[PDB]
Amino acid sequence: DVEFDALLGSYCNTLSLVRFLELGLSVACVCTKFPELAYMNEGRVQFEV
Amino acid sequence: WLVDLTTATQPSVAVPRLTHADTRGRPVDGVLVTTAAIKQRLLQSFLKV
Amino acid sequence: VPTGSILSTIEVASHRRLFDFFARVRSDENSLY
Repeated sequence: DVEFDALLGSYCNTLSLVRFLELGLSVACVCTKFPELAYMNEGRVQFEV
Repeated sequence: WLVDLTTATQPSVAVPRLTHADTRGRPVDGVLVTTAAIKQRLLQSFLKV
Repeated sequence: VPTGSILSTIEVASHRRLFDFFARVRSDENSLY
């Protein structure tokens, strides 16, 4: 007597790694690295217009 | 209604120094984020550049 | 940018108290910067 329980496949989804400058809404803002903002509570952006 | 939506605003104060082009290279001045349901019925009956 | 237009600079004034962090219960009068 020969009986076997079989594993007929395994499927995995690949989590898509997307960066933020792909999107169309990067038109909408300016991204700049600003480390140390943990240190600083106060903020002001001043541009002379 | 779009051209009002599209143009009710004031251009910002900024010059990103790297601008989003359109591969012919006209610059992208807008974003226009939507829900996929509206986007669909909007793209088929209206806008296709 | 059309010629002229006086392209300017965007300055970020940001209060950084370091050594606030790190060690020391730094204590200041206020009206200090």
